[PDB]
Amino acid sequence: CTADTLADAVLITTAHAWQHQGKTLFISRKTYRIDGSGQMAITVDVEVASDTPHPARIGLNCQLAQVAERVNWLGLGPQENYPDRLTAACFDRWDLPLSDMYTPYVFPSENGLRCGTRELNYGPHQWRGDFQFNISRYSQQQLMETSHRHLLHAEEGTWLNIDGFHMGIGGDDSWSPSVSAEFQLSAGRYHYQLVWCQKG
Amino acid sequence: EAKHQQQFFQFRLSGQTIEVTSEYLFRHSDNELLHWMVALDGKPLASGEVPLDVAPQGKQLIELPELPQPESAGQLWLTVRVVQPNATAWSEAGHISAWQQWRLAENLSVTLPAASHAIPHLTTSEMDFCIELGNKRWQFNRQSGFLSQMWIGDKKQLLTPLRDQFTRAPLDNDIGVSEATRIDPNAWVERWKAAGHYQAEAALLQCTADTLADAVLITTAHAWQHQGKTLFISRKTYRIDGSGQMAITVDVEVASDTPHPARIGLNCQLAQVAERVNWLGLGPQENYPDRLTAACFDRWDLPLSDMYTPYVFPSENGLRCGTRELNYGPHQWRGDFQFNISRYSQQQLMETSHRHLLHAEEGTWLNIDGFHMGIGGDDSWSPSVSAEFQLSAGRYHYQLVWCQKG
Repeated sequence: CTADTLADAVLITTAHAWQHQGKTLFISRKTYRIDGSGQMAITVDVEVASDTPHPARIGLNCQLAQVAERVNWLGLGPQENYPDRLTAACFDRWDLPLSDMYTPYVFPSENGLRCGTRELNYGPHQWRGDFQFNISRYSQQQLMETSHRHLLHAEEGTWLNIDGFHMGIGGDDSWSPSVSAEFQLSAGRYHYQLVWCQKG
Repeated sequence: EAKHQQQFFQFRLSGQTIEVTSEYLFRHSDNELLHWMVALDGKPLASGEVPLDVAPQGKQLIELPELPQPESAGQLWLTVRVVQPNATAWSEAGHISAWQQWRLAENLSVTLPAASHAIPHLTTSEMDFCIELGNKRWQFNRQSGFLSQMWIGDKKQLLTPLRDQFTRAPLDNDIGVSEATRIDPNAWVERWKAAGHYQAEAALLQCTADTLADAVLITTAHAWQHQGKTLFISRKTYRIDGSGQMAITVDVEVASDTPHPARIGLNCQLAQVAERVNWLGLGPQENYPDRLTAACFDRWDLPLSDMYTPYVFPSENGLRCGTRELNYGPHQWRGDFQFNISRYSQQQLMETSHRHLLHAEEGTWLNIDGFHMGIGGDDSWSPSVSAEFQLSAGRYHYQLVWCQKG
């Protein structure tokens, strides 16, 4: 963890390792550049061990404190779309209510992702780059541990998942793996960038 | 490549078991021996040899001995090969007929570089940025934004500045049947020439130089423009720390409407000529993204002349993909890149009609590409590079660490 002051910015650099039973599965190296306009650029470089199963996603996750009525984004489609199911989505500026960003599947799971997204506006926050995202009132943990969708309860704020990379969902059948190799996250190393700014 | 693709033994890996399927229709494998080897970053750890007894179109299971599990960082590779111990009417004893390689297990390096006591010193004139660390010096041209010179002691290491490269000397598949008198505009070289890739000019946009707690950071931004259109933007960071290492991060955006570039990499002319090229990477022979299945990952040491392929009509040649480490003279480059190294520049290869007219230049031309286009080969009169081997992503990132003996 390093913190430096440049000519016109502040640079934070961090390195993280994810370990399980002595094995390092992921390494994440991140830089944070905050300049004089208030923008915070985040560069993320992730290495994935070749022998671990390919991760479902590589992204960032946070719980925003404020709840907003609308989600605006320059990106793909009005409807939920995924890397292997996105041909029907169109690139445009979409403005939806927050409830429209959650898909009420009977058995809760990962849902509401929008791919090919260049800009995301929620409340006073703007994220720019080239990313996928989902935004909701339910965390991935709650979706995992809830058997039926009527048992879900909204949490205090907004959970935002901004992924640089996301796995395909499959669909050829539901009793064997069906995500094609071109939609698995097998590259071993991954890079993305996202700029976070506020109203100003 | 053909020899590997037409081999008569197919191999499957499952845990510690190798399934060997014979593609022979009539003969038993009576002159066949399976050698295997496990290596960590090119360092062998375990090997063995198993006789093959496979019926025509049959299968043989080979259970491997308990394979080594190192704690040291690196990636484990298992290589198997089929050797003919006895000579035949057409082959000598020891002939290798089939082979296959698998990635076994990788250990990610989580050990940190020990903090250094020295700090590189930065000096700023209007003409250049100079960084000094012991006997080593790096000089960046402020007018152009590129790393212009490197010094070890008092010896200059570069003859041409390290600059971005997006083009290659066109191949026979790039040219197609396009002729000077009869131009075929669907050919790749014609599309690159019409888009101005070969004539695009780099223009510096931003250049910053800062001193951190334990390093010096150089950041530059370049735009390549042709007839008013920006084709490529390259943003680069240079981090020189107290150990003498120079990490270079490159981020490139490519306009979606320009034809996909032949490569995204760096290019420089090294001042010194060395006898040997050493590299931890794919294959001893020249290999490309769409022709690399026959290359194996290992530590390879070749003479420099072995890194150039004498094609009759000169073109881009000698590329080695999947390369983690490259050593040439006192220089080491680490990362995940492709490279070619020779005494001929891409410009000379483009402008020379026959290979006997080529002349060696003063130093060594090194092309380190983060990304490289496929070469095609289905035919030579129409584009044949598949879409998965074109550089169409629009944005590209790579990193390379350049260090010297120390």
